[PDB]
Amino acid sequence: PSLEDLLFYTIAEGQEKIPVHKFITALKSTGLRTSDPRLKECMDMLRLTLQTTSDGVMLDKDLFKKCVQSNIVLLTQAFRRKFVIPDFMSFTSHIDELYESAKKQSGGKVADYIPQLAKFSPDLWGVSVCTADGQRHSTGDTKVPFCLQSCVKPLKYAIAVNDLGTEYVHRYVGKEPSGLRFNKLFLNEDDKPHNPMVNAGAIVVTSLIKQGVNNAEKFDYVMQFLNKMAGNEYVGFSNATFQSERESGDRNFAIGYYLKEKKCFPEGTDMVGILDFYFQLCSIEVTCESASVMAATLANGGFCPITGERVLSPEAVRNTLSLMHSCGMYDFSGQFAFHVGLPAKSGVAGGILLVVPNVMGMMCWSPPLDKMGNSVKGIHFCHDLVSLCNFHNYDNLRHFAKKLDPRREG
Amino acid sequence: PSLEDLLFYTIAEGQEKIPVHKFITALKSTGLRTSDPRLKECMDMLRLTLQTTSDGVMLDKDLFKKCVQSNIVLLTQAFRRKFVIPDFMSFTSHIDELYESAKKQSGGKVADYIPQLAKFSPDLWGVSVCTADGQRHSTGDTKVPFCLQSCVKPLKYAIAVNDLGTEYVHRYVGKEPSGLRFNKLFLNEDDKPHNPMVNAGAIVVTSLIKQGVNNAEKFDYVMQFLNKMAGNEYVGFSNATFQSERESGDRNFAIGYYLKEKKCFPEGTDMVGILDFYFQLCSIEVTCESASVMAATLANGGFCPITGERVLSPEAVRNTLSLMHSCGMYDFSGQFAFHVGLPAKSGVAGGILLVVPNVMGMMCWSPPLDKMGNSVKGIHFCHDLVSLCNFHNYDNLRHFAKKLDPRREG
Amino acid sequence: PSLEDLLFYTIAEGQEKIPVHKFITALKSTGLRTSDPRLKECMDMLRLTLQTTSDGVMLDKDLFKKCVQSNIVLLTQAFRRKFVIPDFMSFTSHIDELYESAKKQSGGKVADYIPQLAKFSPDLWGVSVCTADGQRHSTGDTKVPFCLQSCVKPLKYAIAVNDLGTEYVHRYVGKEPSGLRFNKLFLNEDDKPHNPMVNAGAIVVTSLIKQGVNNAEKFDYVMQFLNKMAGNEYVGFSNATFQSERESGDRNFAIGYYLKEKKCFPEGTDMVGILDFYFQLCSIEVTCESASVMAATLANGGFCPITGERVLSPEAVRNTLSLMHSCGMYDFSGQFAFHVGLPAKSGVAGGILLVVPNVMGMMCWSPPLDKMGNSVKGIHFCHDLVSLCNFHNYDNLRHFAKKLDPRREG
Amino acid sequence: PSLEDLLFYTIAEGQEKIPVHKFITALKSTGLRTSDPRLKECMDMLRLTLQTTSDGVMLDKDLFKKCVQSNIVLLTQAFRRKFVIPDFMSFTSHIDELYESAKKQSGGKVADYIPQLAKFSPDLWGVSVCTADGQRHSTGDTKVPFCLQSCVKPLKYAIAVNDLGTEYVHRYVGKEPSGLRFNKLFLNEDDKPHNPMVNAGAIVVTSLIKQGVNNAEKFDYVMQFLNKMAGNEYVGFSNATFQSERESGDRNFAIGYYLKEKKCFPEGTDMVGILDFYFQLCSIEVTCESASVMAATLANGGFCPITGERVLSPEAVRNTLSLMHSCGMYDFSGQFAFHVGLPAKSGVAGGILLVVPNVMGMMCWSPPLDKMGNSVKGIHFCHDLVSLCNFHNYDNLRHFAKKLDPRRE
Ligand SMILES: Nc1nnc(N2CCC(Oc3nnc(NC(=O)Cc4ccccc4)s3)CC2)s1
Ligand SMILES: Nc1nnc(N2CCC(Oc3nnc(NC(=O)Cc4ccccc4)s3)CC2)s1
Repeated sequence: PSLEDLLFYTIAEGQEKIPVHKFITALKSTGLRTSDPRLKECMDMLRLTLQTTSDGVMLDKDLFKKCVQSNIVLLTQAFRRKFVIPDFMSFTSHIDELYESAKKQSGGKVADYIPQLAKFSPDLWGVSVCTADGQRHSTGDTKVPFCLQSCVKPLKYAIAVNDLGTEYVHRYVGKEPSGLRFNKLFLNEDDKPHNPMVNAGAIVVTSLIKQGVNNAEKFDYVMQFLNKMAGNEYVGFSNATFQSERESGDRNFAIGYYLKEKKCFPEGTDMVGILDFYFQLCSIEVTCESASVMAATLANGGFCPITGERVLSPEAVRNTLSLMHSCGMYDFSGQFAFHVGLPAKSGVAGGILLVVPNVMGMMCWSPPLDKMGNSVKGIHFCHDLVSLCNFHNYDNLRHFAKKLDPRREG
Repeated sequence: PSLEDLLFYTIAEGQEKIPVHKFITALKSTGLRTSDPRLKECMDMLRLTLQTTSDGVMLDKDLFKKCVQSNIVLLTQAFRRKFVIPDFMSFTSHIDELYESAKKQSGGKVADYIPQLAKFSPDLWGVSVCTADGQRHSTGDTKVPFCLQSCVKPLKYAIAVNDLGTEYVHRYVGKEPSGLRFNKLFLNEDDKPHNPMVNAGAIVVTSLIKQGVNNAEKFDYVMQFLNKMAGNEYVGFSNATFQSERESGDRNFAIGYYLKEKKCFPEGTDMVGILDFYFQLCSIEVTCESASVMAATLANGGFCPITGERVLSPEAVRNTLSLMHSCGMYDFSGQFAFHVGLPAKSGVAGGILLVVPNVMGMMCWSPPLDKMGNSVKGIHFCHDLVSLCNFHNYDNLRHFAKKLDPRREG
Repeated sequence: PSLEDLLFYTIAEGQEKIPVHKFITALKSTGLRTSDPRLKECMDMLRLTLQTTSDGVMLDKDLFKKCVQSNIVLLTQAFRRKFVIPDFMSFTSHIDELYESAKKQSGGKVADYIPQLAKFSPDLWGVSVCTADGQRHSTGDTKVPFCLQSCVKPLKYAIAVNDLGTEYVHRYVGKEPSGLRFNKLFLNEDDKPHNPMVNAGAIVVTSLIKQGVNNAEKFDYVMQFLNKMAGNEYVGFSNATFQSERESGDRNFAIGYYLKEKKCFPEGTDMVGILDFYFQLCSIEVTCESASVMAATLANGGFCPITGERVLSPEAVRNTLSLMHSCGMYDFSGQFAFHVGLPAKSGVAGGILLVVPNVMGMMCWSPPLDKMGNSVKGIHFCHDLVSLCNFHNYDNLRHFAKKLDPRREG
Repeated sequence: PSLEDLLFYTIAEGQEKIPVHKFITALKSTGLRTSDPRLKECMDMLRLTLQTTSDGVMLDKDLFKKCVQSNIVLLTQAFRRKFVIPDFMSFTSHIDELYESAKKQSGGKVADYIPQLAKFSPDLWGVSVCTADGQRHSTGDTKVPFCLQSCVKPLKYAIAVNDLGTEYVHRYVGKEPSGLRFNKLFLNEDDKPHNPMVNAGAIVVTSLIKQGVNNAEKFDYVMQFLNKMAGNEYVGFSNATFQSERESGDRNFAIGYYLKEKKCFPEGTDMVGILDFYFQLCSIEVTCESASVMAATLANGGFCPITGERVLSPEAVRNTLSLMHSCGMYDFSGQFAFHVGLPAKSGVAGGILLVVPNVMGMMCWSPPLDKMGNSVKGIHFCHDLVSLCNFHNYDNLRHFAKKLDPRRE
């Protein structure tokens, strides 16, 4: 026996030849994209032989082995239906319907407090999925850059705990939600901001990362870190939204000065620089696709699903998922956790970074917000999704009524 | 082939016939108790044939065949290492280590608010486990009765939603936590109590179950309900603590009138009578073993794991597990959700009702309370337990660092 | 010289005789009512001689002397324009203008929570004046009885401090106002109700008066006390409004139990009896005339203006006038203290008990309330009144712009 | 009759000439200082004739007439015991006892947050009085300069209402006290600061004075105003404490931006410039004497008692006294209003600006603060004073038990 050969006959079909395009679409049906980083050596070997023998590019048992031996373990888990979602093909056709039904929630208002999000059309709407195994699906305007805005907070919280530990980080930031009419206070009674998902705690968390280097290097470190979380997919930066956030951040300076007087930053902090770093981190640009991979990184215990690298310590990813659950969706956090029960974080640009732990990561984007600051179509999508699949954090994996479970077969 | 025959060879060793005790301890090693209701027909036939021929109590292939013939499916998941916890034996010696570790947290104060909770010794400490498949382990004082006190709040919430639906119930009770600065208010900003786990919201929920019958039938309806959740193990009632709870409930009467004034009960409610039914529900008695079966019922999508009947609709168990997470441990709810991340509920008698969804239910019981009203040893046990097992709601089931996973084998 | 001789010539006209009506009309022009208690002996001696000599009916110097001998000190200070308001008659024609200007404020809502306050017509409106010297004026429906409701709180506070002292009384009740979204709390941070002018503190003050006797004796004592304060003018009681206050006082029972749980009553308090005494005290009845005398008792350092008896210790009246200033007009206290600056107290029946210290006491009564619970015309009158006279607590008695000062001559 | 002659015989005492010093101590015994501005023409004429004839300094009837003719109206109310406090001589010996009783309350902590108020010794303590008629008394360390700090807030409130009116001003600042549970918020429920006496409300009121001018003239405008309130007595400015307030006002800058975010300033306001003007107004310095004249100005319906000049409209002085009563002493405002019942304002330098309407104005000064920020000795003095005299806003002027009435004989 041999694994690459047994895999050859699984796809060879009993036939003696594999047309390689038949291999490529058998591959994409896994949901894996041809461009997957864990697959490069095999596509290197495929683009090589698509030149060597332009004569009927069918692969025999020996030549197929010559391309896929290097990636055979991941190719076989893909083809022996061992990924977290075995029938990915049907699942995307449910993701499509959920996308198209949220696509008719035309209500809401595009945040216009800056001219940069004000120029974004209300008709943009994209949903991107990446599972814990790297299966990909996207639908809508999923390659348009937009800023993370307030979706950056868990990402930077993760880095801070990843680099410094839970106990150090939470001397400066609380670990609970305020209370639905305490969105107006900055501090809890330990004179600590309530949690990293609000502007007060975000400004404090920003204060802890890479102390002692300048703001240019600090930003560099976060970009390198956010690069690994998305498996080197698109991470960018909008200078335009940066300047309009620095000229308009009256409430943020208010928070900085309040935090400075009440001695909530670590020793030797330059408060006004931290606010400039903060406005920077909120105009890091993503797409629906790249950011869905970062979301899958947290769904996966801190291991990037399309590269296999350890990017965050499991302690950092649990804390962040805990704190997204409670505090992630403004005054809709409490109701969102009850009805949807998925760690999620929203942003002023209309993004929702969603995690379904041990299944998949996601990013939704439609600019128009509802009156609580959450993307209209984005929020409508996350309801239908939990309505449909037993992904609610406190669903039962065995008895779950008329819901669907994508992690099983028949 | 056929099922009773193949298992026979697994236990037979290739020997003879199986000595009946060798079958029994092989059975108990799964963690099932001989008393399991799903096993009654099989133990009835073994006690019969242990009479039919008293010389030579060993079972050949045909005699074993018709003793386990009726319960063969559950016997096979038991013997084929298919229960949710395969090595129950090693795991229980981990529960014992955790138990003996919390047993040295001698601090705290036994609630003295009535002479009935004061009558409990501080060195009582019991932990009882019930998995979603019915494997059991107990350690410590797990047969001593005590009242649920506030551990009854999610149970009646579940019953209320099970009978009435999410939409009706949450017209009278909110679904979020107060906020560590609203632990003293009764009503949230819609003049609904904040959630079913606070005394105000509990009292409101009590006003909803089985409206229109008298308090005697109402009690019967809730007790019959709790009997199915505990698979008919001990569910009792302390009249003694009841008399002390009704004479000392000034704050509850205080809550009762305020709710009446602001019309938070359903029409035709007898407020002062609803307050008696409430005091009753707080002195229903359990032991650690009986109540751990109640907790496993919620871990199990609403199916009693040791009897198999459906007791609660998945909507009832999800909502209840959502709100135990957020609002379950008094003002320690936030830290508990962050650090332990498991649905749980405490009571002033020293109970902690714990749920690890899709795995097991638990009840920890030591009377001495800490400074927030949560049992000292209970809270220490529930910290160590998540430190040890990847049970924190947001652990990753694939990458979980040096934690143990009892759901996996070698 | 001799005083009664001096006074005869002031009225005598240079003439022989003074006709008896000419004395009476000279008397009422002082503003004193002939029925004044400090005048009884003189009108007694007048009704004596209106029989002795039915044909006169003029008094010579020896006979005028025989009627005014007994009351001469008070009669001349009246006639030598030594009363606090020298030209009382012109002053009453300004009170008439103020009354007639508020009488065109037709808005507001009559409190309907009990059927007894709902039966009062919205077109009832009365203003009654009694100065620190006993000059009286009334305009409108000033002899219609109505309940004090919440106007009773200072009256009983005065009695409590009068009998027990500031230091004892204020172990149970604060001395400050809450804060304008804290109309909803019961206790301040020291577990004391905030001040005697809110229902929580009122109920507690009610617990201090005449401890150790039953509720019938306790009420009797307060009636005897309110009797001296109104100089034996009309104080009555509506059992009707009492019965609807006890059947509808859910918030007060709510407050009663909260206070009992937090141990805010004095030892040996029967909580439920205290609430019954409280409902009684709010259904004491007055008219505009009768109650304005109580207000003058507070305007006069604790001495009843129409009897001269010391009824309250000066400590009792300052405290009460202090707390009426801060806390007297529901959420309108702050606005009322700024713009009107007079110690005042309102009630849900539409009463306003007003004090201009060292000048006069008042009672306004119109049933229709504004949106904060204060009678429309009562509030409109008190604005117009302070607009007109330098009566605002922080007016200057020497430089007061274009305002009128009724205590001066020309 | 003749006004000047009638006085001559009252002090002449049956004699033919009045020794000029005998006139002088009879003058000062009313409590007037010879330095009174309303008396200048009369003292000018006295030292002139004290030169014209260095010959036996006694005054006959016709020469006395020519000295006080110009100021005779004020001299007669002084000598016919018609001032608001007739026996000023006995009363000041009550102020002295009250002073020496507060002087032994050694508790409290001198504010140390800037090295400039930390530079003040805790044993400094001074009480200065000014009546509505100009009678003066001082005792203790009453000529030591110190900054008004938060004692300036009602002064600038008054100036804003005097210049703008109650209604305009209170579109930006509330009129009630927070509530002993709202000492940490900036805004009340209408997104307006609670009242002019808190840092948030003061900062906004500061935003209303003399809009459209630069900060240099704005200061000039406020100073000219404070000079008239003190009758041109000492009003200064500490640059030293100013620089330290600009470096350490993190919480004030915190208030500035929050107010900017919530649109609580008038249009075209430069917030950060307003904050420097604010720190400027908070380190204007007074002595106990000069500022005691400011307090009497508010006691006097807006007329400076020692010059006769109208400085504030009665609308501005009433509002300022209403709000001093309610909101004037940090978290002690409630108890202070109950037990003392007098308009007052404190500052972190150890000042208490006190007003007894229609009687007198005052300034107490001892640096060490109690835990609420109010001078220890000052609060002890203001209690003792009201225990003694029926000045409590709601004492009764007719029946007041064992208290004194200095307005009586
Ligand atoms: N009308 C308005 N809206 N929002 C307003 N703000 C309120 C003041 C803010 O500064 C502070 N915020 N919370 C503070 N509270 C604490 O630190 C201790 C603490 C005590 C009790 C409970 C929770 C914590 S202090 C700025 C924004 S004011
Ligand atoms: N939405 C709603 N409106 N009204 C509601 N109430 C129901 C229950 C409430 O009980 C209490 N009232 N005041 C309390 N305050 C204290 O004990 C001391 C204290 C500590 C710290 C800071 C302030 C004060 S506790 C009464 C009103 S709930």
